[PDB]
Amino acid sequence: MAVNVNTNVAAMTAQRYLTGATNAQQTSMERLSSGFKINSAKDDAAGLQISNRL
Amino acid sequence: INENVNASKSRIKDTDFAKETTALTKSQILSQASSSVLAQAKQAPNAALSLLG
Repeated sequence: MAVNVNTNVAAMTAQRYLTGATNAQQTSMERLSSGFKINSAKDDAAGLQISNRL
Repeated sequence: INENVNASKSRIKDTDFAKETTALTKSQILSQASSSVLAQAKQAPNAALSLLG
């Protein structure tokens, strides 16, 4: 262990979890504005097919 | 024949007020939901700004 200036691993961890939280926030906002849980097949493929057929 | 023709024309052309009012209310609530979502989303660059410094 050492105290460095070139690398900030804690900063990388914070950035990774920040991007994860931002992606979750955008997904939730899209689902809330659209009013549909399934807005693409990546949300649910079989769910998308069933909803489309219904 | 005129009575039956008027009935058929009402079935095709005349609107269903209950279904239309339900659709209008649903559209209104959807508009308010998109309003709230857009107002919340207009603030992410503020989170970007608070990180700068």
